[PDB]
Amino acid sequence: KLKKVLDKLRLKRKDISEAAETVNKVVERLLRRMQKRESEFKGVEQLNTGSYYEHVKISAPNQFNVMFKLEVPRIELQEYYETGAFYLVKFSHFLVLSATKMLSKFRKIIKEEVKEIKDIDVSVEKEKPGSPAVTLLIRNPEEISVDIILALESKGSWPISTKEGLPIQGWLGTKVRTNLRREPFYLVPKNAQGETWRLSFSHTEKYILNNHGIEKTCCESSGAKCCRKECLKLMKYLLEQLKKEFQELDAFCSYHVKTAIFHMWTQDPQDSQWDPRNLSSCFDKLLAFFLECLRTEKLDHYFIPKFNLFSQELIDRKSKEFLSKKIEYERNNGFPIFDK
Amino acid sequence: KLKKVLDKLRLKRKDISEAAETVNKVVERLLRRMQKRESEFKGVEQLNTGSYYEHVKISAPNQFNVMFKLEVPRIELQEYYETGAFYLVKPLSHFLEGEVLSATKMLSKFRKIIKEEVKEIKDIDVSVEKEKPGSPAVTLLIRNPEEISVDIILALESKGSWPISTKEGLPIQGWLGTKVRTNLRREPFYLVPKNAQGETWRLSFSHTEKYILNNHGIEKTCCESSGAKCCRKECLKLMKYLLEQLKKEFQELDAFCSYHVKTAIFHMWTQDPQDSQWDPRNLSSCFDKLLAFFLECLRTEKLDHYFIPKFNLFSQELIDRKSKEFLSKKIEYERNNGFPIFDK
DNA sequence: ATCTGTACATGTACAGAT
DNA sequence: ATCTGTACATGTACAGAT
DNA sequence: ATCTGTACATGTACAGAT
DNA sequence: ATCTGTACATGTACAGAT
Ligand SMILES: Nc1nc2c(ncn2[C@@H]2O[C@H](COP(=O)(O)OP(=O)(O)OP(=O)(O)O)[C@@H](O)[C@H]2OP(=O)(O)OC[C@H]2O[C@@H](n3cnc4c(N)ncnc43)[C@H](O)[C@@H]2O)c(=O)[nH]1
Ligand SMILES: Nc1nc2c(ncn2[C@@H]2O[C@H](COP(=O)(O)OP(=O)(O)OP(=O)(O)O)[C@@H](O)[C@H]2OP(=O)(O)OC[C@H]2O[C@@H](n3cnc4c(N)ncnc43)[C@H](O)[C@@H]2O)c(=O)[nH]1
Ligand SMILES: [Mn+2]
Ligand SMILES: [Mn+2]
Ligand SMILES: [Zn+2]
Ligand SMILES: [Zn+2]
Repeated sequence: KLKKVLDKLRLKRKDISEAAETVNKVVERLLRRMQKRESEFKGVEQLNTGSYYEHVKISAPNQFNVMFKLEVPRIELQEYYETGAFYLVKFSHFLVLSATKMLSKFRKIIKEEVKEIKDIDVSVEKEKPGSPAVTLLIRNPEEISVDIILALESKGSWPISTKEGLPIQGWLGTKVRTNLRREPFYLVPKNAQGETWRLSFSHTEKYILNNHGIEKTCCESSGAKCCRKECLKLMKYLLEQLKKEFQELDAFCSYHVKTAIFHMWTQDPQDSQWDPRNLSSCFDKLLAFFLECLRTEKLDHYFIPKFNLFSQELIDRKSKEFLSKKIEYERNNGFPIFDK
Repeated sequence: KLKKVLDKLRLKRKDISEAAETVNKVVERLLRRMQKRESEFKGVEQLNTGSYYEHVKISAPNQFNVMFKLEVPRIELQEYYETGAFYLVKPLSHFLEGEVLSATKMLSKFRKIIKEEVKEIKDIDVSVEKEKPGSPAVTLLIRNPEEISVDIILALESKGSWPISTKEGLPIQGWLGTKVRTNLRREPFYLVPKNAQGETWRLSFSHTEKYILNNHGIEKTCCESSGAKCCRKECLKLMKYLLEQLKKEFQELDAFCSYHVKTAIFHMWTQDPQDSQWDPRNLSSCFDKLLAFFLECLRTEKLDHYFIPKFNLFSQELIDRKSKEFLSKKIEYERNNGFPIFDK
């Protein structure tokens, strides 16, 4: 049933190999150019993030997220109008440290370097306003897009917006939380305007995805398999499928599904609440949770509790009612959309 | 019953504070002296180990273990006659016998230095205990107002893969897991100057044992503020106390030490990995099953090093059958007569 | 003026004290 | 149940070195 | 400051056992 | 149909060399 769906979604070893080899070529070349050229980004380091590197990528290895992170000295942040997630930055050519001005130069560089690649078919997608990414389109023989995300790395204690965030205490525990919060935090040039950066915990999300159990042995070779990741895949696929069919759902993205499942994993911390034999119940309880988020217009950022991704501002009630009717439908008709 | 015993064993905060303040003073002073620009041990670093820093020290804060670890570059190791635990090693250049780095020569110089430095401390009453042959420690006796001993253990740090003797060691896969194991085995390993002759060093995983003690659960929340308390450490304390009590009364038990009880409990924690097999409401069963395990080790003359499987701490060399029979009858007795020795 | 090994500043888990 | 001392990990300030 | 080598976790593909 | 065991593939951390 849903086992058969996960079979469909499962990536092919062959395709992983071919995608990776090409992506790594282009990324390595870009990374060397930021260093080898005596550029503004000299110290930059590679941090692979998102679904491919979390092993929750579905259908195809056709989308990759890579952070080019740059350790900067001390930087006083100032919260930008109480959102919790957006800040200005303060204290070489990009002055306040402007996101746009810095992203632009980052982009100019990438575009130059891509233009001198004749070993593989790779263009740079037109820029999306207030996206932090520079997006590459590889044609390979098949379509693969890579988001290259500039990131400022800060070693200070995390912002206060995140104090009550990351509520993993009853699940992954207090030591894990304290350790995670000793890791640096990241700022990416996603604008809200043009000088605003945004907090990133892609590194933390990646740790969580690969260390998701209350038992240390969850999903290891001498432990028991859970169905936590499988539920994430199924949920993402339901959203992808709906999204490709209904333009009404443009406001929604997979980060919403990811955020909600982090909350469900917190609410139901036991590995035995995610037994593979109960995949149907688990997926269903996840759907029930997501619908409650829509109904109540409430889905708090997992790291920044005061930041509501389902506020009226970001997403219209109509959009939410629309998605609810569509989820309710698929749920009460045996998920016919999984058959396209 | 055993709850009341653990109450007795529990350290006083007041005593911890007074012990710690003095110990830290002496250790800091020693550590700074080793940094002397002309010291063979320049770049030595401090690593606190053993029961006090594992929170399984019982009765009093009267014994502390500290490693002074020194990173050395590449060093070929040669296993010393298939023991698994002992090896030869290959400015620092003044303790070398041809290719070989001498334990005793290096320990001696380490000791000469410590003794000098302690003799210039008039702040507090501290002497250096007579040397015990084939101990890696330089042992300080602080009189404070009360008796506290500190073992300062010289250690060579290597960052290479651990020795093969340890490949099948540390069988935590069903308990703490494969990631924890892989990570732990990326940590450096240590060599201390315990001889078996005079140039032989011995493997140390005191750092690893410390991690395990403080991260002892299958659940990440074991013993945390939003988790469930187990009785794993409490069992360790009770077992150590049974041995300490017997040891101080019967000279026949000189061959035995607390490392034996620690090693056995690591095995029990592996055999019974679930936190629910160490529920506080089952402290009696848990302690008893640990005793039953230890008795089987004695009767069959077998207690494998947890990190070095081929190294039997209860071989018929090292420990006489007599010693083992003697300890067995004593444990069996205490067990079947309500632990009267807990009342002394 | 610039760089740095040492010490301090900060934060929290663990466990004893209350 | 709440409060508090120690240990330990990480970040940063700076007198002494360069 | 950069690269390779090693080890093993997380995957997938497929056959034989259940 | 599902589980187990092996092979084959990629990602990632860290050490030692350069
Ligand atoms: N990562 C991330 N995404 C979002 C955040 N808020 C909103 N989003 C949007 O959700 C999707 C997620 O795409 P993805 O990151 O590739 O997702 P996964 O890899 O987990 O899963 P899969 O690829 O669906 O299988 C996307 O539409 C996001 O839109 P934008 O915000 O425009 O992101 C574009 C681009 O920028 C990256 N990015 C945005 N914000 C980021 C932060 N804070 N850190 C790191 N990268 C970030 C994004 O990865 C994408 O490449 C959100 O907070 N985080
Ligand atoms: N640590 C350790 N000890 C031993 C090993 N084999 C045998 N032993 C002997 O067991 C006891 C343990 O004393 P401890 O280290 O203080 O124990 P705890 O702190 O866990 O418990 P508590 O203090 O009883 O509450 C001791 O008699 C050991 O005797 P020796 O082997 O002669 O050493 C005495 C001295 O040397 C230290 N030491 C020995 N080997 C060491 C290694 N490999 N690393 C670090 N220190 C080592 C010992 O700590 C003590 O100070 C064994 O493998 N490990
Ligand atoms: Mn992605
Ligand atoms: Mn000790
Ligand atoms: Zn799992
Ligand atoms: Zn516990």
